[PDB]
Amino acid sequence: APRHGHLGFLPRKRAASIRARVKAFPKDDRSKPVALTSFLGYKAGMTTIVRDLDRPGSKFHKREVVEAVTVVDTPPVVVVGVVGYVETPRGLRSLTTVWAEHLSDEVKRRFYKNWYKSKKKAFTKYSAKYAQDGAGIERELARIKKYASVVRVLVHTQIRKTPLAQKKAHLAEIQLNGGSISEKVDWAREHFEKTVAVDSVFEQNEMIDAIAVTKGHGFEGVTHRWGTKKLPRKTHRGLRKVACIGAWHPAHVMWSVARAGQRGYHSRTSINHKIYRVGKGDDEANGATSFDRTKKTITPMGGFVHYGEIKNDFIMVKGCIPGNRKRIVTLRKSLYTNTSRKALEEVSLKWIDTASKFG
Amino acid sequence: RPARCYRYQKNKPYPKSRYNRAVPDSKIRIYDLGKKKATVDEFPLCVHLVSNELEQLSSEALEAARICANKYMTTVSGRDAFHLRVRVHPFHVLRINKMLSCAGADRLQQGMRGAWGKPHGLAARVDIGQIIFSVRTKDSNKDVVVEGLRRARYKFPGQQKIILS
Amino acid sequence: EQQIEVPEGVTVSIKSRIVKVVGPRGTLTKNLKHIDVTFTKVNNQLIKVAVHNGGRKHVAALRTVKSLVDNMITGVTKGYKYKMRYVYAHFPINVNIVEKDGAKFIEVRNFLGDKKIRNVPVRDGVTIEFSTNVKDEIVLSGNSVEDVSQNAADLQQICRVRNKDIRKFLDGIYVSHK
Amino acid sequence: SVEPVVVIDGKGHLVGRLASVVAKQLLNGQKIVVVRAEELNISGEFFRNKLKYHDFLRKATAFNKTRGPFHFRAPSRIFYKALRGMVSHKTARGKAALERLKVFEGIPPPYDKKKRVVVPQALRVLRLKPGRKYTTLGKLSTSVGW
Amino acid sequence: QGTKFRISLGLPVGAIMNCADNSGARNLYIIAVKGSGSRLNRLPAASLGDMVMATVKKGKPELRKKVMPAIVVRQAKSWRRRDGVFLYFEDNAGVIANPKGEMKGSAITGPVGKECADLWPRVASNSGVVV
RNA sequence: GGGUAGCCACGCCACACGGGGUAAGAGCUGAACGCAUCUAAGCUCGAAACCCACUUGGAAAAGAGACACCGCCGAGGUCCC
RNA sequence: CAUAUCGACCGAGUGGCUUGCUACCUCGAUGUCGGUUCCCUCCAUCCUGCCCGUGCAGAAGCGGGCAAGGGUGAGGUUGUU
RNA sequence: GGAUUAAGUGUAAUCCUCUGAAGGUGGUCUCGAGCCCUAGACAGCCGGGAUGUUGGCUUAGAAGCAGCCAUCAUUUAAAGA
Repeated sequence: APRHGHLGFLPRKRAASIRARVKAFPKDDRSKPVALTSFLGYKAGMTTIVRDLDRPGSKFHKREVVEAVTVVDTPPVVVVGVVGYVETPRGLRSLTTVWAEHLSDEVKRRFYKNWYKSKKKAFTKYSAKYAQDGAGIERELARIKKYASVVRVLVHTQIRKTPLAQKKAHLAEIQLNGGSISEKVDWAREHFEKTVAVDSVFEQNEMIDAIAVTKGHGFEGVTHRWGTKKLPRKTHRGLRKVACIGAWHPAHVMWSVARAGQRGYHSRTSINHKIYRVGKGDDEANGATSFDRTKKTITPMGGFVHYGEIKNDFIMVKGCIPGNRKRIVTLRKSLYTNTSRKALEEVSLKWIDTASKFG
Repeated sequence: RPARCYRYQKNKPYPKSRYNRAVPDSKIRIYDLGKKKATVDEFPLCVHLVSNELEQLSSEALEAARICANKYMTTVSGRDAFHLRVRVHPFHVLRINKMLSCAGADRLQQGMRGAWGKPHGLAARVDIGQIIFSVRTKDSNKDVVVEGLRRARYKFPGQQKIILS
Repeated sequence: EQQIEVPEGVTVSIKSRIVKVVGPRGTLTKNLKHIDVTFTKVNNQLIKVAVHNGGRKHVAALRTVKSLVDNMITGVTKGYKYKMRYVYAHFPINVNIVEKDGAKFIEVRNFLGDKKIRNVPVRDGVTIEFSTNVKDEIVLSGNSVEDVSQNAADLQQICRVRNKDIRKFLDGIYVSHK
Repeated sequence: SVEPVVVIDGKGHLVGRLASVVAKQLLNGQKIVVVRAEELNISGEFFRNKLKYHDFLRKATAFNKTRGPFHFRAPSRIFYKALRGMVSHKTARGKAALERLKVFEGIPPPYDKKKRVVVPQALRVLRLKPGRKYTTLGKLSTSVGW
Repeated sequence: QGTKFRISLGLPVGAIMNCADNSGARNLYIIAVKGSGSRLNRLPAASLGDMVMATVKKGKPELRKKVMPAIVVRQAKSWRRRDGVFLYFEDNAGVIANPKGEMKGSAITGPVGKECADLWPRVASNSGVVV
């Protein structure tokens, strides 16, 4: 036709959860695992960067601007609880957990510190009931004899310091892909009691998919849903209405064709985001730089967007999608598809643009 | 063209010159070929041209399919051998839709009764096994004349059998 | 049905329709399963077998089987090699074999004298010998004739080009020898 | 698992000839499964078998949208479907003995014990003078994604 | 080849821009630009770097009337960079060119972009000023 | 007359390859038919097309799934602000 | 030099886009032409991929095969198609 | 009981309705016709394809092989102007 819009994401509902849930995980060999194959914090707006060109066959091996783009604030994040899954037929099902007696002092909301008495609302993950071993044993025994499935960890990003966030942490399980299994099972156990950061699984130059719900409005008409033609002038005054949808035996149309509905919202990954930078907020410089405890490298003066200043661990993900927006939560990944080869541990990052957003 | 509602007999008589005028002249050159006069009949090698069908080839059908035939009979040095015979003539006249007689298919027009089709062409008809047009001479070659009629057939609505001498 | 007995010097020993061959040259196996057929068994001599069957259908088979064997016999003792020359118009061709069929492995370079090398594949157990001189002969050999066959071939064909016309250019390598 | 009554092999075996039996027997009451769907063969082939079947070239799948119907892709479904034909699946003892039959994917049968052949519905693929290329099962459903 | 510089398309078809000299040029108006695609509510597009087909609206000589082509030298719409962030600057722009790609007018009024030179030299050449 | 934020495009960023199987075709080994033969069994290659790869949706897939942890007198959840 | 290519006569078909026929359907009424917008499809393929032939040196073509993944517009006169 | 078919031909009495007229197959079975064979065929298969002389004429050429005339002789195991 071509058909307007594209089937793919479907149906195109709203999005359950405003947290992305990656459908697939990288498959790996020569791996730890990460546990946090995916690890993420979320968006502040972004400027642009001047970057040295990397290593192309091409002549350009000099300064060039790329949208140093949407710097997202991450991390650190903690994985409390590696969860086993074991046995089919049916599908994956949880086994038993692990634990952690660290309990970030804010993980009450959406977690612990639930009323002891049962509440009509279901209780979230809270635990004082502990059996570190037993869980370990259960998993090990259901390893040799039965099975196990890929193991993952709970994770929860803390809002140690982000503009307008709270003890609430909305985290979801990220899988660990190590070697055999039992080797990896050990790995997720070590990185259990303990905490992590981006500088773990990550690397500048390395490509990662990014996922998050798009920001967007509620139901709208056909035109700015999948694009549809407006007009012609008659019912021009009225809202854009597509020609009748399907006509024949079924009275109703399944259609797959232009219908009003929710838009905005989403849940979609992007593929092969390069991660030009890794970063921080603490001052570190090859040579003398500003002093008096300056701030993060890339946050615009005037703050950025509604939620300003960054002063801690960052990530720059060029050509910002980001697959969502301002102060939401993207999830990082590893680049499952991959195309071009990885670049380097770092990029030159000759200049970063810092300017008030307005102006 | 094409000849469709032309050569299937679903009608009955006439030709009748009394009745009809304005008949188109045939475009079928003489039905006497090769050296006539002398009895070609004394010959080795024989005949062909069997229809193997029903009927009504038009003069348009026979006249370029027959001299087409003769043309590759020329191989036997112009005037030297065989006589060609054609059998049946294109008597039979056909009429075509002149909107006045009846309705629907041809030989029917508009209204009821009225214009029979106006004269346009004539075609001879033939039976299941008749000899469309024959004659031969001694085995000049393998059978150039047999080659003739290969071409001769292939412009007849019917499937003609070569038929051996 | 038929019976083939041979040879001494080469063993047999097939089980569950796998079949085999022996040596001294390396052995080849071939499934040889199709339709109710015996899938010939060694009968304390040589293998040859028939299944009660009908006419043509099985018959096309258990004929073919006969030919697969008896060319497994000669592919085990005194192997099979195909041999033939490379050569054409100006500038020679570079044929050389590096391990494996893989791209930028199996030979050929300047076909006419083009850039980019084009060649694959090699069969499972075939050996690619090389030219006596700079380049003017190839020997392809191996126990199975069914790998050695389309190795030398699929090396001739890897010269074939559908473009101008074969007439004008006559590059390529052909295995004239059988 | 499902309780077998008479499990039936289906290796070199014409599919309909088998499922034209167990879908008779099924009707009478009998419970059970054919295994080795996967190697179960129908004759005539490598063309108007790939097509008018379920390949992604057959276009059986990917045929339509909100109207259907859809066919099957796995060797199980592919000749499960055959079983529904030859059964009044819609209602009564139809979808009854229907449900009470399963086809299993399998290499040698997944259940311990070899199951019986049927009244001669056998390939007899050996020196096939009568035989010709007939290959189906998994292969059809392999060209098509599993 | 590669512009190496991102460009947003400032002007669509039917747009009127200024020739930065041809002979008797004036203000050409845009007609489809090079091989380009379309979509519903396509609005063809054009931008610095993309060869365009055009007609001469203003003129003087009997250049006016039409046929073309010309390449858009400058545009008012942003750009991109390699270093900094970039500009849009002047008014839009365009110079007629031959199928060779050479200018069909000796002098080019106005400046020209750097990575327009890369795409077509000779155009950048008789620049007068770059950047 | 000027114009912040936001929303926008005329602005900016990102959108492969490769692998597997084929068609037409190019070939190999090879009989029927001692030879010849790209085909009959077998095989090497070979299309923007097919499958995969990649993006999106997707436990209501009735075989209605898996895992870890918390919990059954209180885990969690709804209301509330 | 039939068959690179063009290809009559005659013969056999396929499609259901044009036109005609049916006067078979509707006159207690199936809203016109053209346009527009929005979806799907057909081949019998215009481009792109892979191929064969050539009256194929090359370049540019011409003709044919597989193939429907993607692509295949903007204006001036005219209500016009 | 017997035979044919490899195209899913077909599994379609009749017909608006079931098309198909004047693409291919050394897959296999059955039937017929011509010629050649134990004075040894095909392969039938394998190998070879004499001197005057390019016969005379004609022709731009015409050398066994456009055409006309002639069709001898030699050396032979044999070999036509």
